[PDB]
Amino acid sequence: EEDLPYEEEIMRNQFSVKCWLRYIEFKQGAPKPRLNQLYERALKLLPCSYKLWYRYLKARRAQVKHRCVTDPAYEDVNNCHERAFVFMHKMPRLWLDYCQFLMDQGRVTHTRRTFDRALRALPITQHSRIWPLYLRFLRSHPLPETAVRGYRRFLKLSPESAEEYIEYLKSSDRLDEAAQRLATVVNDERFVSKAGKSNYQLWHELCDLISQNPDKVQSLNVDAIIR
Amino acid sequence: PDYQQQCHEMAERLEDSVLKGMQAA
Amino acid sequence: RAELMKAIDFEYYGYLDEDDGVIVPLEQEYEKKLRAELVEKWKAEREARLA
Amino acid sequence: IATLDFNDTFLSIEHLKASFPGHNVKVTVEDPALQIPPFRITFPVRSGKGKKRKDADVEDEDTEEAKTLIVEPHVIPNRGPYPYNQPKRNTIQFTHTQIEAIRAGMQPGLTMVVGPPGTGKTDVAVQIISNIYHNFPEQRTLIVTHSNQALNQLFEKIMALDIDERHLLRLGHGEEELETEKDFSRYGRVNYVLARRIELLEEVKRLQKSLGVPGDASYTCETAGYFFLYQVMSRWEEYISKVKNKGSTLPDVTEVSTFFPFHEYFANAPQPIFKGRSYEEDMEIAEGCFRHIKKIFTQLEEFRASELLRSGLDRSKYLLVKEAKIIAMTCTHAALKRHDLVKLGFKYDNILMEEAAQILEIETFIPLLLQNPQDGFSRLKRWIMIGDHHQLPPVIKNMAFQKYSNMEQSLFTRFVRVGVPTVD
Repeated sequence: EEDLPYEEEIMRNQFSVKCWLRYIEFKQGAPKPRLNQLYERALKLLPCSYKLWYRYLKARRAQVKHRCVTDPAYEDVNNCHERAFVFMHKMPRLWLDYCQFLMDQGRVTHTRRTFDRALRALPITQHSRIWPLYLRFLRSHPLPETAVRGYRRFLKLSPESAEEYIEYLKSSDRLDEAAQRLATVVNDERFVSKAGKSNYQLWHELCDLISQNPDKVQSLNVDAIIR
Repeated sequence: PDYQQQCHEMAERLEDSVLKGMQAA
Repeated sequence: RAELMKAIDFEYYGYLDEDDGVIVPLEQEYEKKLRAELVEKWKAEREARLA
Repeated sequence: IATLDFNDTFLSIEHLKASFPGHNVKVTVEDPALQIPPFRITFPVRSGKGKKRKDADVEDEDTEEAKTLIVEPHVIPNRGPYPYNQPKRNTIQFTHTQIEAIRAGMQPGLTMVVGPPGTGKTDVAVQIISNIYHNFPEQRTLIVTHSNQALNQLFEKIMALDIDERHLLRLGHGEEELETEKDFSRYGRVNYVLARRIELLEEVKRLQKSLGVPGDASYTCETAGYFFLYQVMSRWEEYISKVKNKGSTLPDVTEVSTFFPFHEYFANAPQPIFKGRSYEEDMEIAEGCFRHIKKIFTQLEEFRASELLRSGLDRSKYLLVKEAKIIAMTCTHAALKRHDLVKLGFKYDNILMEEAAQILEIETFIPLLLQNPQDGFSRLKRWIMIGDHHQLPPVIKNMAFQKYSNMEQSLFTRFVRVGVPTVD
């Protein structure tokens, strides 16, 4: 019964944002699963709406996040996000939000997949938004092959990230890779440093790691480099 | 000093080098 | 730079992290440990809240 | 590999039976009417796990199981209602030695085929490439030949089989000298990819209109791919839920045609789409129609990167490492461009060498190392060498280097002299 004034308002005037907000506020007083079915019906009617998808996923996450970590209801919200990615296209907000929400679930496998699908979906400009979160995500795991491939991509946009990659290789004990990159950097004298380090100091740091570690460093003619 | 900085750094590093060197040899 | 950009296949973007296979157990094993730590924290937070 | 799909290699089950003399052919399907090619064959492999390698002069018994071939006839899934979705089929009846060459060449390791004049060297080679392509679509076969002439004839026969031209790439001098109107050069493939992208998006535009979906789904590969994900798959799952009864009633054959949401899109296909003869026949057409649709967006998804790459230049080498599966090149080009190919991160699983007896040792060697090892492991699984060491060696102009340094000895001929097993 009580749906029918708002249903008539919405079906006669689908572009009336005020009529949508009126019914959403009405459903906020109602029990919230019917609001989710409203959003299901609303997105069937108006999938291109930025406002409908953003509010739905915000409401979905805020309800579910208090539940048990293993609860299937999180996968329902995920299925909404999958559908959200389909309609919304260029709008950055959902791409960021879903990856963050899967980190809250600890779903490492699916978080990477959503990053990898975001990179596949969108231009390099959108990638530049993705990579700060994704590299910060990749560092937090013992997944060095994935982080190596991710770090490499950023370097031709961000030279300062090569310092972060060398520091990542140092902390991952991948000193042989770190020696290869830093020797390339020391030859690439146009390099830019967040510490402002000189090319002599970078070469010094190169020799600091190398002279400590003849065993680990193996791809390089150490004698030639120091001569 | 620039010169003495390398003196203090390598003095500690040589002892580490001798320790790891005897292990490798 | 154009010669180098021409080389850039999706290897550089990294997407064979799915397809190399062995990464997926490595991802799953850390995900299970992370999930376990999160569940224990979530229980501990509920226990502190209840107390 | 115990179980291999041989696809169109066998024209019939009788051809298969003739191709394995002294083997017991056990067909999994008892009904002779269903024993139609293609055939998947599981060969019994002597697994190394077991008895420690001792008492080898005890001759292993002629156990009937060891000669029993398990043959699985299977039907190629319908690819769609249009005539061009039908797979091209081999027409050559290979001999048992040729079938043995095809069998061995599909296996990991070294396969050597000694091919006398007129024994179907080129024909065996094309069938090996096709079989690997269908069994292992993720794997890549590197074709290396001594001459443009050998390269052309091999490439042209490959085009006559059910192989997608997008994976075919010719690299060399004389890329234009193919007797085909299609440009298989690096730039030519880009032209192909860009034209095919536009054509497939117009199919999406027809599909969007036929589904009554508002918007512009055909604007980009991004819009097209997501159009498929919601609009095709929800309508498909609705269709599947209506026709695949959730209850104990036999499905009505008319429901297949009635609920089919893509009738208007396939209105330009040969009519009638559904025959109304049996539920299974029309459903495989319906699934095949969906497979036709699914194929289009699969190519568009692959081409989505070529949209994002702004220059046509960058596209060509992007194709080279991942998209192109069957890469045909000369030895001379392989030598000259090894430095470039290694730098580009080129990777391949299989090498097929035609006329390997006419290639110098060093020129034969260079194709093995056109890829960097992966973690110290070579990606190379299969090396197929096809040649005739009783025909001409490589041409050496200096008679002294030819005779006294053995420079006319080919690597193929050397392996025969060392005694590596050959399929004659």
